[PDB]
Amino acid sequence: IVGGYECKPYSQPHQVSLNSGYHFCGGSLVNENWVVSAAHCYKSRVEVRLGEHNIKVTEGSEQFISSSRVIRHPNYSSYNIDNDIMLIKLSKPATLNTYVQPVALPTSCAPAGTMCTVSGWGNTMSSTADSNKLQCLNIPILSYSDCNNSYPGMITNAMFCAGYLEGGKDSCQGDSGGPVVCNGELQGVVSWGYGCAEPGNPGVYAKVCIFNDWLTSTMASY
Ligand SMILES: NCc1ccccc1
Ligand SMILES: [Ca+2]
Repeated sequence: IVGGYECKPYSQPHQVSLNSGYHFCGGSLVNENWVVSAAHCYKSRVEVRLGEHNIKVTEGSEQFISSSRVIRHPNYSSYNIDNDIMLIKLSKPATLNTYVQPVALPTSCAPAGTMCTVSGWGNTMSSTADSNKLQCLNIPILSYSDCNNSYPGMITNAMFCAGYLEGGKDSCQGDSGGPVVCNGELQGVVSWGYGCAEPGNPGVYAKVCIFNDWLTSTMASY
């Protein structure tokens, strides 16, 4: 996260760290057995770390659970990063408590201008911001028009832009797969962009609201 502030500890209880030796992507707990992340973060097996604030220090609130199934959206495309969403089933249910709580799936698509929170342990591009501690940032959803203007012909129905066209505040590598929460619901998954915090290049997020049927279906047949 670039240009944000350190999240208050456990203020984003749905935030998870996907670990394969080291943290490599974020994700969001949607229920006791399932985590939503970005399909480009795919690995056949991953360790989900919940209840984290500082990923390099034991705080006593962590729950480390290995995955049972990792399911990329059937139409994920590595050529253009389209339908960049994936589900991870936990091998054991997570224990919900003060440090671990799921985030609600969207009841509808958030309109342009809606203020959201994005968080993660990714590149901060700053000497003061310690990326080991969960970072937070408030970003507004941009209109499709603004999004297409920034990335002509690269925005599909499964993507939306959020952030500031003026730059300075944005998600970045390592935040990938993480949550974008607006009005208490998961509206986006950190997906891609050109650089981080560069003017004219806002972040691009997977549009969760159009995947509700795939998500709910998948979270019952598996
Ligand atoms: N600045 C958006 C972004 C997110 C994840 C990875 C690269 C870029
Ligand atoms: Ca920790």
